[PDB]
Amino acid sequence: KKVLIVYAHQEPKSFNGSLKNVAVDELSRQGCTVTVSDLYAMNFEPRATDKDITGTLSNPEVFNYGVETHEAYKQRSLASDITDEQKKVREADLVIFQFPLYWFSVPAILKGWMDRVLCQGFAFDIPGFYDSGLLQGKLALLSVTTGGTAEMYTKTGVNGDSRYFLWPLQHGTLHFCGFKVLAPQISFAPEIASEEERKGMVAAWSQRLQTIWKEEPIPCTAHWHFGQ
Amino acid sequence: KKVLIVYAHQEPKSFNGSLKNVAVDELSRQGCTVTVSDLYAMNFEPRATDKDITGTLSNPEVFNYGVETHEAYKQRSLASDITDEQKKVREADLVIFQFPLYWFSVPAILKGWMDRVLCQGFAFDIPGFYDSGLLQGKLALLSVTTGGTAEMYTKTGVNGDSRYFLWPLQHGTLHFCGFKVLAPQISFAPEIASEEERKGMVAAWSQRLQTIWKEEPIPCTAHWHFGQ
Ligand SMILES: Cc1cc2nc3c(=O)[nH]c(=O)nc-3n(C[C@H](O)[C@H](O)[C@H](O)COP(=O)(O)O)c2cc1C
Ligand SMILES: Cc1cc2nc3c(=O)[nH]c(=O)nc-3n(C[C@H](O)[C@H](O)[C@H](O)COP(=O)(O)O)c2cc1C
Ligand SMILES: [Zn+2]
Ligand SMILES: [Zn+2]
Repeated sequence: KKVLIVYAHQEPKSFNGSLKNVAVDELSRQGCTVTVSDLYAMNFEPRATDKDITGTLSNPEVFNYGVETHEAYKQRSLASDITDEQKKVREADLVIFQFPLYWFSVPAILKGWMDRVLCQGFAFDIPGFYDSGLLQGKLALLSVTTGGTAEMYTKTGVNGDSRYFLWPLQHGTLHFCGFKVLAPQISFAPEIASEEERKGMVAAWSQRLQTIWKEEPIPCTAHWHFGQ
Repeated sequence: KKVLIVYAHQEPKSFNGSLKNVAVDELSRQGCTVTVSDLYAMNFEPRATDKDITGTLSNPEVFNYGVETHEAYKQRSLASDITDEQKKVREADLVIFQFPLYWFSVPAILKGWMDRVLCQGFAFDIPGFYDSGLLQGKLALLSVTTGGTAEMYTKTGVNGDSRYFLWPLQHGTLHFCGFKVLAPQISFAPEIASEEERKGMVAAWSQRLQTIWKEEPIPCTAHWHFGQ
């Protein structure tokens, strides 16, 4: 089995850093092939620009990012930073995203990875999405850490249920590209927690990873995210 | 009245470009004070890094972006690009976000604006969020364009209701910072539409802007976004 960890945290000594490291330790112990894309260390480009296509454009007068990257993918003219990520995804059986929640979503550096790496022709097609998605047969998992407590992330809590913010990521992005979505790993408020509680959350993730290949994906539907 | 348009599109000749320009035209005609932050033209930095603080870090051994930027805001040691955006937001009565929908969310360049500009001490505090957010008294409006049709963005459609993807932006971000949220302007599938239909969508936005100051904000709640 091959795993890609797309990691988005500035500090190796952080709780995010610890979750990424135990995932590497545990999956490596199992004999999996492991690759980590440490976005901040890579100074990963988040902006979707005309620099993402090398050589000449399909329409140089009117720049359309979607059209240009779709054509560049088919013509093998995408920037090397994008194709390097695409090769990692193409080979992966499982893609784990490790990140702190920023504004109920991914940090911009990781949003940039999604915007630029998951181009038409590679991840999805127009038309050719959801179960017609080009990353079918692959698994994806969001391992998120929050500032807010589990209680704040409930239906009647100030932030609403944690499943509400998962919709654009799990459904709009991952499911759209054909991934089977494994249940998210949500590590609530580690900064507020004790050293023992943090060790507990890190151990819970390592223990979950021991049987990750036996898991069934979630039914990635509106009912799962919002229903009763 | 003072308006800030935070604009995220690479192409001035685009439909997004047209929506931004008619907003400038109409608001300027009304006599409003108008400022546009054209993120791609500014090469706006989306990454949340240690480069966003120029002074002595509160903890140089373990970098915590949230803590460091909160302190840097209070000390006036944030990078000038952040400070420049904060001044525009501080003076604005209304903040319009003009952008194409990328993965059920904002393009990464605009996610970066939210991550870096809306720091603790400026946009919110603990306590001092949601109805007590520091941007209370201000209005915010999302003017979004999509690839998907209105029909795809319905409860029984493949993408689910359009309100579902608005939650992290409207509630998790804007309402969290104390903004009152005006109803979104969603311009569905302009690329698929005819030249006449595109003119119609641009005119509908210009027409709506004529009476924008008379609008009441939406009740930015879980019920509004998801029903029941
Ligand atoms: C720019 C920014 C935005 C944040 N937005 C949220 C948010 O929407 N919800 C939340 O619960 N925490 C939010 N947080 C807090 C982080 O999620 C939290 O600090 C992190 O998950 C802790 O993990 P770490 O100790 O490894 O950094 C935000 C933090 C920053 C810096
Ligand atoms: C990286 C990327 C991601 C996109 N994700 C979505 C999406 O989640 N939903 C959608 O309906 N359209 C999506 N689109 C299509 C754009 O929203 C659409 O092309 C744009 O709104 C059209 O406006 P414009 O002609 O001014 O660029 C995406 C486009 C790109 C380039
Ligand atoms: Zn789904
Ligand atoms: Zn709200």
